Amino acid sequence: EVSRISYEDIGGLSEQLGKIREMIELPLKHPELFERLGITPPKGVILYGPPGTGKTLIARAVANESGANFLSINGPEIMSKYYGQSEQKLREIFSKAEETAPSIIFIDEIDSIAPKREEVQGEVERRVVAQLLTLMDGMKERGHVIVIGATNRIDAIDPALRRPGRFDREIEIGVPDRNGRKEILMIHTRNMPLGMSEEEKNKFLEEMADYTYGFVGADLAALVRESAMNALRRYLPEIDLDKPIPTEILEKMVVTEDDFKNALKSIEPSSLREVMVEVPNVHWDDIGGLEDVKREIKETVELPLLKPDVFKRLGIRPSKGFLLYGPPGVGKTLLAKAVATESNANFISIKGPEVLSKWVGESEKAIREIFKKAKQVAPAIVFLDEIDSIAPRRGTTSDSGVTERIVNQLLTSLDGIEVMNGVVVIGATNRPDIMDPALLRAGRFDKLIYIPPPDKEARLSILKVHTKNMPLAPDVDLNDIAQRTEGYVGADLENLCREAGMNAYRENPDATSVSQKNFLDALKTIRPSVDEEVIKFYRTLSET
Amino acid sequence: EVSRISYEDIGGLSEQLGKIREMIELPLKHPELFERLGITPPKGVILYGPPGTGKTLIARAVANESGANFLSINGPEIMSKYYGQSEQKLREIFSKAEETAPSIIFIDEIDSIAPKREEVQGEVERRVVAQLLTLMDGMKERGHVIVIGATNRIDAIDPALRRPGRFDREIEIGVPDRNGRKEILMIHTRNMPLGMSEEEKNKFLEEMADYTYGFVGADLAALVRESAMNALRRYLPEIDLDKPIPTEILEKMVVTEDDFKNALKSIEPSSLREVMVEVPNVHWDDIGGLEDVKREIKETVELPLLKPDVFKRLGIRPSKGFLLYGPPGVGKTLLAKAVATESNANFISIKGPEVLSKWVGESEKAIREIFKKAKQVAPAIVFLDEIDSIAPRRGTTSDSGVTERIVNQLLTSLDGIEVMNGVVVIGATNRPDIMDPALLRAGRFDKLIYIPPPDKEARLSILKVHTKNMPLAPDVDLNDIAQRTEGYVGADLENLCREAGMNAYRENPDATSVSQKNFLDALKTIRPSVDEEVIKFYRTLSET
Repeated sequence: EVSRISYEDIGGLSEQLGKIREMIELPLKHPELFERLGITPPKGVILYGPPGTGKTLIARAVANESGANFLSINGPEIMSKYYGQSEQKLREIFSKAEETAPSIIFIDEIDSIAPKREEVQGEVERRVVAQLLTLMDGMKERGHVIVIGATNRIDAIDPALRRPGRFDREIEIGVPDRNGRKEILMIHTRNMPLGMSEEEKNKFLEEMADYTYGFVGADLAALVRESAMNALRRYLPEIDLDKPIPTEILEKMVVTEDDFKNALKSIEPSSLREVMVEVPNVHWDDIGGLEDVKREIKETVELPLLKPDVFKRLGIRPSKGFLLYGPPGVGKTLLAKAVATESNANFISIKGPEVLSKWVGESEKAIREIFKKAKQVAPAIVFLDEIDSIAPRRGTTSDSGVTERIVNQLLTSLDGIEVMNGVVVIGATNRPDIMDPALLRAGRFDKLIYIPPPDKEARLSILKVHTKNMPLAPDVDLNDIAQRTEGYVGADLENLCREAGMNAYRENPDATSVSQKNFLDALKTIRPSVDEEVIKFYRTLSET
Repeated sequence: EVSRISYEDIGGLSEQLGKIREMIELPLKHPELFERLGITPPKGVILYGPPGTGKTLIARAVANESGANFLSINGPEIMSKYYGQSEQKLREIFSKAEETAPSIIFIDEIDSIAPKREEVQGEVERRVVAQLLTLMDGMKERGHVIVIGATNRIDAIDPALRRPGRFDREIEIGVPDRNGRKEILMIHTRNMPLGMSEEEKNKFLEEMADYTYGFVGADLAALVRESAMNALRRYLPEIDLDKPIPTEILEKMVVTEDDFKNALKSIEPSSLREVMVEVPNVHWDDIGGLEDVKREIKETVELPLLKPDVFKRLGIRPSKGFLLYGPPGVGKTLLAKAVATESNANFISIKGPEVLSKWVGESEKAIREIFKKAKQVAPAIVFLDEIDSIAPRRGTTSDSGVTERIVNQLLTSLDGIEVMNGVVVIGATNRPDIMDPALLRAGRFDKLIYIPPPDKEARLSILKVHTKNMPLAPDVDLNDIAQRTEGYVGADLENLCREAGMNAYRENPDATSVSQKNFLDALKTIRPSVDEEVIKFYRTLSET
């Protein structure tokens, strides 16, 4: 809280923090305990987790949390020195550690001073690696010094340094759990205007946090900053009346729950990566047709996420996803985009061709990175559009690395799912048959959504929706156009209303609202697209 | 160490330790014998294997055991210093050896003091290596100065430092023997009671330790540390109360046998590649269906492991491995994951794509290292999922290095086994045919598991297991539905029970137990997955 950084500061990590406490902090305080009963404590702990998640700050509170002498060193300067003086640098601090013991030897990004064992060829690199190894090895137990370190990759460190000896104790620090978030946000709130005493705010922060899967701890804190920024916009005209600072408003600044609400959206939720790109707005209500599909597609995604509780009351595992398949021109993507807009937990979309061309050696490491990123960011919806494009038949008898690399990896990686993870797969394909049936095997998809072509009646609703923006006239009547064409697909009726305009603009140079005739002419301009031949294909392939 | 490290301190390595003793220690003590009739003794030893595990401890026990003056220097600081004086550092120590001989001149991490043969471009690097070569050559016999040092690179050194007459004796120390484990843990019992001692407990701990196949020396010691930690949790509610520790319970804490057992689960598995794999959770009972497969698969993995003695009575070598193949959607992976959960031996699971982009310098060496580590950590069960994906036929040459790299390495690595390497191959593939037939040869597998699709009778058992969690109504007749459909796979029947719920929640938001009807509607929501055309394909393909 008030402290520079201390136990009372740290929070939300209580399980994980509970590791730290229970591991290094306890002996360090009363040696009497371990002195009486057996074994030596740990000599160090490595903190694994979502990169730099305020990594340092966790260990930064072991600076007032133990009273062991402070002893930060940071990776870059350790290896800098004029050749072979870098090694003696390390040792010099290490000796000063033994001198000042008990001591919090704090070095982070320890990967930097701990590359791979032998998978790096560098002289100096191997010099310091060996040294650090040895700095562990010469050992005096009298080194009642702890060595804390953090890294971006668990195994980045020399596999030797992983041993149950050299950095025996190892700590992974997880992603902020939902219930955990509250604690996190709670500390970050005790520095700015809430709403009042507001038990209601505590509850607001609760449901706020539940409104999303959350963001990283740092990001959560950035949310609070957003609120600040946002509220500062609200006060921007009032405050910006004068160059000197007004003191009248300086406590008559009040930030309230709606600010936060406006920040919750339009703060980048991106836990990580450039992965996730903007999607145009449209809500499930704003998409028309296929009420049945909607009722189920919604209930599959929404139910676990919006109401976990009743789903546990069932006790059945949540569905892992579904495929959308139908004749092209049903604007598969639009259905998809809708689910993503409304979704209370963020959606991740990585378009298929991009991954299949993705250069990272042209490796399947890319497909796997999708899932990797997803797994970390879960609860989440991964979207694969044209899953066919990323996966044909693995029943292909002639295999390239097209198939070997990605298509098979896709399989294994989908199978790769951490079962608890709230990943949901929204697949789409035009021709189901093209993919490998293993993707049409369960575990991947859980429903197979055939998209029937729109009937006249459904056309009526999509049609009404489509001309909703456009200015209609008393002359037009919609149920007429519904009855006019049934053979029209949705993609064409889109263009239909469009084309009506093209016609209409020709008729009257000054704009006028559309007439029956403006539709008629356009009816005869563009063609129907729902072919009974292709429908028969899908109708029969739904037998499969 | 502090309580004098002596031969008896070191333990478990006794077989190996007997080498050290008999090699360097013996002449050094009574040289008069060998002096009268006998060899020129050894003069240097390199300890190859998992690092620091005992490396140091070996030479640390020569420190207080023979009047050979221990003389630690560690590689990093020897070569760091102001140019051309770094080399003379070494020379000084060697000379100081000759004055004070016999002396245990100790430098470890022989790699840092001898990085490469000539491969490094480092001036000083090549300086110190050459010098060290010569420091071996200059030798006076009177300089009986043994040089112990260790490395994780068997060949970092110039071949000269290998060459007999230069570090002539070389001793590799590796994972202990089962009986050896006892010695290690036993020695650690002197530092901490399990309650007092109890020869009965000691014998229990003895077989307890054999209940785990192995750990490395360090890891074994970490196990005991874990116990400590674990037991300190046990006394944690009582301990917190105190600020001045009671003498009343100070070593009247009891580290119960169950504590050890519970540390035994959730202890580091393997010292290296501790990154290893994730975690499954299924228990053998929970594998439903395929009771027959279970009976054979279990006896293949379990037998060698559960009773070695009776298996030697057979005298047949352990089963080479087996492949699982059938129509997909038998959730191959779950069967596999299960066997691995219960098995005492390590599980290794390496998903195909991950490895397949691992071409560490266009180099398969990572797959080779998987097996390498596996070989070291043996007995273990390797699981290869989509073994096809990493092993297409060599009958396809529509590759660059893809096949060459991994498939042939796979081959040579399967061949790489030793009888004592209790690696066991649990294969899984959707389609055998994609695979290189060389892997489908004997030795590269032992059995070929065709998975017969779920029978009605087996559906019942998988079904009971599946609805076990679910609220079950008296309305349902489970044997009815089992007998109702069969073309429906198990993976789908999972979703069947799921969808039943979806139906049920829709009907009543208040969650009542599932009904026959809830299955019926859902029965027709899902469709079969098993297609007899492909089953016949695989059934017949069991011929090839």
